[PDB]
Amino acid sequence: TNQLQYLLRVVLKTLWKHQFAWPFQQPVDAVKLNLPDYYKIIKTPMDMGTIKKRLENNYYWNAQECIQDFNTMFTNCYIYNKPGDDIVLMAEALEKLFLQKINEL
Amino acid sequence: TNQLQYLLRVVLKTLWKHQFAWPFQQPVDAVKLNLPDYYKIIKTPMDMGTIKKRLENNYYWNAQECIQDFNTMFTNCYIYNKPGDDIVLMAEALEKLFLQKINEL
Ligand SMILES: CCS(=O)(=O)Nc1ccc(OCCOCCOCCOCCOc2ccc(NS(=O)(=O)CC)cc2-c2cn(C)c(=O)c3ccccc23)c(-c2cn(C)c(=O)c3ccccc23)c1
Ligand SMILES: [Cl-]
Ligand SMILES: [Cl-]
Ligand SMILES: [Cl-]
Ligand SMILES: [Cl-]
Repeated sequence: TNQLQYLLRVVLKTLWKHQFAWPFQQPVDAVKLNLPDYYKIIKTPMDMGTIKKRLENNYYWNAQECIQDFNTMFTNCYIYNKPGDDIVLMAEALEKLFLQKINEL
Repeated sequence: TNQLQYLLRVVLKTLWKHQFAWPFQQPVDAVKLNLPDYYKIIKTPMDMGTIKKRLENNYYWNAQECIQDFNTMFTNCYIYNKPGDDIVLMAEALEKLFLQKINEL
């Protein structure tokens, strides 16, 4: 079974319908959210809308490159936000689901 | 001074750049937010993205029709949510600003 295909049809598909997914479906808009230094602190922004476009448009060399984009999404969230913030609890729940889907591949 | 023009160039513009505006810039997406009764309770959904489109596309008969869309946006929020919810504090702050700009015509 092709792993990029699985990341698109299973992993992304599963994360996207999760009740905590909506803050991660598009780039963090630091201007609208009034987030100071977000772009100073987060040098490589990432989100599942960008990942979806990259899967649909042949961007990735391999599955590991797409997995590291998911991980960049999670770690950006942990780096910027304080532990126990709602957004961090949401990211952690999605990351657990992501790991479950990746471990079944 | 034409009131619809003022609603577009001053009132909407001022609310839109407010730090609490981003939840109101597009329709409430009840499936993504997991609000499984929103459309049963809210029969006339409204948001500032819809208002912007209506102002830009000649929808309104007059300024009172547009002001009632703003008011529908606020009252939808008060009807659906708990008093003291974050979204309600945000709507109330925007509504104060809206009233300030409307009172200054
Ligand atoms: C410009 C937004 S974005 O493009 O950047 N996306 C986005 C959104 C939230 C994000 O954080 C989520 C937590 O934020 C804290 C700010 O307090 C939240 C207070 O709000 C309550 C939710 O209210 C809405 C939000 C969006 C949307 N719209 S919608 O289309 O229906 C949604 C499906 C609608 C509502 C909403 C509107 N009404 C009128 C309602 O009656 C209502 C009733 C119940 C539930 C929701 C609503 C982030 C984000 C992502 N990451 C990775 C970060 O590290 C991060 C770090 C700091 C702050 C934010 C983030 C990104
Ligand atoms: Cl999807
Ligand atoms: Cl969960
Ligand atoms: Cl605008
Ligand atoms: Cl304020």
